[PDB]
Amino acid sequence: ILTDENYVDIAEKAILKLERNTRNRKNPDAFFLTTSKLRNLLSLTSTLFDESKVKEYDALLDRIAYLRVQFVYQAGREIAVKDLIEKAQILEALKEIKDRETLQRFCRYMEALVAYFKFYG
Amino acid sequence: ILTDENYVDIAEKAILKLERNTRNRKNPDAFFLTTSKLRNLLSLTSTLFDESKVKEYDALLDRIAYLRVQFVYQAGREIAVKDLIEKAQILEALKEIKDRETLQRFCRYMEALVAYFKFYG
Amino acid sequence: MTFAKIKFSAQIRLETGLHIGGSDAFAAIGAINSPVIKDPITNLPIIPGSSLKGKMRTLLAKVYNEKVAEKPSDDSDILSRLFGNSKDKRFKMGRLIFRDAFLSNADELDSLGVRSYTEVKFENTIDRITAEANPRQIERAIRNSTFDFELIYEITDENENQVEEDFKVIRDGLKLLELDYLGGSGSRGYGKVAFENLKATTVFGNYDVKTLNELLT
Amino acid sequence: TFAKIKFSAQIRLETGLHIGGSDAFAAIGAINSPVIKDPITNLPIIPGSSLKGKMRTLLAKVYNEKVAEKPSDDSDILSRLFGNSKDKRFKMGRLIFRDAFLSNADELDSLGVRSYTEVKFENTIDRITAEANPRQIERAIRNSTFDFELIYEITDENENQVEEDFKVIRDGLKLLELDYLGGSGSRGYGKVAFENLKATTVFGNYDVKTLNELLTA
Amino acid sequence: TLSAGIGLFADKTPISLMAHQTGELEEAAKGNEKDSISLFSSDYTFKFDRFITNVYDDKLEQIRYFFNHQDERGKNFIYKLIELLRNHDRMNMARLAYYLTRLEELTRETDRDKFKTFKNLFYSWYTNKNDKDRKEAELALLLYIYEIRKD
RNA sequence: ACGGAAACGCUUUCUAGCUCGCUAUAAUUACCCAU
Repeated sequence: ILTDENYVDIAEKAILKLERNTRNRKNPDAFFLTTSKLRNLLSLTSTLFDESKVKEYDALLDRIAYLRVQFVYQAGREIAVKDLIEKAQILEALKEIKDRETLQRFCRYMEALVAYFKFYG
Repeated sequence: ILTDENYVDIAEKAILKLERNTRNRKNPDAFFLTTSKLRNLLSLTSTLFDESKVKEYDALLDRIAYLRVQFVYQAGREIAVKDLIEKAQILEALKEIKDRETLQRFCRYMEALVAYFKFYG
Repeated sequence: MTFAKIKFSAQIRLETGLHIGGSDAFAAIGAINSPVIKDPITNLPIIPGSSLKGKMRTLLAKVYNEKVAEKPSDDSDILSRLFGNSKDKRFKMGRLIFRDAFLSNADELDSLGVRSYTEVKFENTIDRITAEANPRQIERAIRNSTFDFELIYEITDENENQVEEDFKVIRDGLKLLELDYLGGSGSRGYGKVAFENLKATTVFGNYDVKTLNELLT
Repeated sequence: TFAKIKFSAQIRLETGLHIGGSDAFAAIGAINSPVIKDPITNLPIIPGSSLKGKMRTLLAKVYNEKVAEKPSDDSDILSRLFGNSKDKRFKMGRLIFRDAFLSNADELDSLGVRSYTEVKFENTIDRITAEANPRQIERAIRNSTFDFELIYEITDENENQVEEDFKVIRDGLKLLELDYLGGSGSRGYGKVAFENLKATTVFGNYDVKTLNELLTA
Repeated sequence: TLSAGIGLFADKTPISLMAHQTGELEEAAKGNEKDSISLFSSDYTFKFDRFITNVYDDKLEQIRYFFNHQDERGKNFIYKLIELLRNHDRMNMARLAYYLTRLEELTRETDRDKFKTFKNLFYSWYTNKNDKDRKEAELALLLYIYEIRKD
């Protein structure tokens, strides 16, 4: 669950809980999750955040249900993405996405994940 | 039947109902359905999902009727595919595929089946 | 009774869909980096009248000045009595009134192959010596959007015989816009405005446009 | 004296070009790297930005001594036609690259065509251990002919050069045939031909009789 | 102590509009704690002792020290810092953390550690709880971008 | 027989100039299975 107050510090604490590359101490603290892998998940959400500002919710919810396909498929393979969606509660946040304000909150919640990934990188 | 809201959690509950390899407990919980077998069914649907975005429905419905050939032929042999199309209501979903929105829904419904197969594997 | 006021109705059915830039705010973290200007209550693309005035003036400025005007006030007396001038106490309250163009065919773009009225174009640059990339996401309106365009001209009693000279200028301003672009990155596409269904009607009485709509062929 | 010069060349492919975008909600086991389409007709298009980005960056090794680090450092024969934002007098210089959409919609048909964009499966093979990594990218098909619509813009500054500024256009229409018009370029992908060029005067009564015959060599 | 009110006007504005709109702008400085400057508007009412040691000499020198000892940044970077300083959502804390880290990647690596001492010091005063140093740097960027504007 | 009366916050102004969705990438690997 994430509200309009806490959808950022949940996303900050999520990135800090991503377990680093403790192996191979040359250039340490790198994440198993990589940048271009995470942007694939953002490009999904950062085209619904645009269309939610223009369209209504009911003419848009077909692409919203396909996020639950994509966030599982991108995490079902290449296990470092599964490390994200279990720690950052992505699949639980898609359970509560019933309105445009929450659609614009989760699509903005993903942008906080990309922000602190780039900051703590 | 599957609508724009429920075409994913039906597909999630379908994969969980696939009976595992309860025999041969070394590396357990493997499915009788395999990955490269399922991708043969997806490559059928994930080339109509491309052409539906470009072409109309009426100049495309010849390949749609041949899905009912393929999903029966691929399941008439090698019975683990028949375990899929009876549990995941594939042949019932092809009865209601009268429009581009439903064509893009079933072809997207198959992608949720491949997603949770890879995730629960 | 030599005060009339006429309107040029038109239809801006464009090609190479246009990017009249709008809110240059600090955008989202992976979203559209430069949106277009929109109606608030419908979120549809508009073409504002100010983007139609300065664009059609500078095209007409290159034809009717006879010297390079370093200011819009330094335009000649045929531009300043249409688009208005602030340094003249005689050419204020300029003759032309340009209104913002809105989507006419919002229903005709519906039931066709497009869904959203704006498409986002992905446009990286390439660094010259190191060949890096820097991806742009410039929103622009879709191809065959048609915009209702209206062009209020005000026949003041000081107009005299200039009414027919202005229509040689406005039609030529509508003919340069069919050659140059309209707003945004025009040397990379984004222009190609076609003005169709050009006709003049008198929204205020006592003027006859019977011998004028042939000029808008 | 003001004039506009249009160049109606025809961009005909030989190897299918891939001017990409990104359909963000693509599919699994489908095209995960599409081409940019027309948003209504869903025909593949060539933008003017991919043309202008390949005209300049191939004429920046030929008509540019003291090779440029940035596009602002182009040595003022290239900046005169391609624009230069870091200059007092070269901003928006004299060329407009309109988008080349599609011409042969029904000449590709009656050759046997299912879709106007083919799909190519491509497989990054890992050298060690022979791992496979497939990808599916779209291409505009082989005999697709596009509508090149470059527009030149003559001011009173152009004097003697006018004609000097077409050999750089003619070579930009020639240095690109030796290269790829965008694409996943190294392998095929836009070995393209610029057929039957034709310059015409669309404004201002300028003669192009001596101008056409230097575009046929 | 004393308390000042400064009002920035154009030329040929009337002095009755000048002396009143700064006369009722020190009244906003007589109500802060009575020991306060107020600059150009009814907000920016900094404590005066805090205005010099934490805006006019602390931050405005370090903003001047950066952009007069580098080459590739400019007014576009300053303007997007002001816009992120005016709004300040909780989302704009993270959105600014991306925007400053993205520009380390873009510099020429002979200025990256110089910019890194700027953004570790800029993002320090942006994310706080006292809400004090934020509007100070919102003001310190105004007086820097005022003094560098060409005609 | 109102510190009143008459008075358009208004005229002029293109969100514009520069910018390649690019870079690397054999649809391939393995040799059996059923009775």
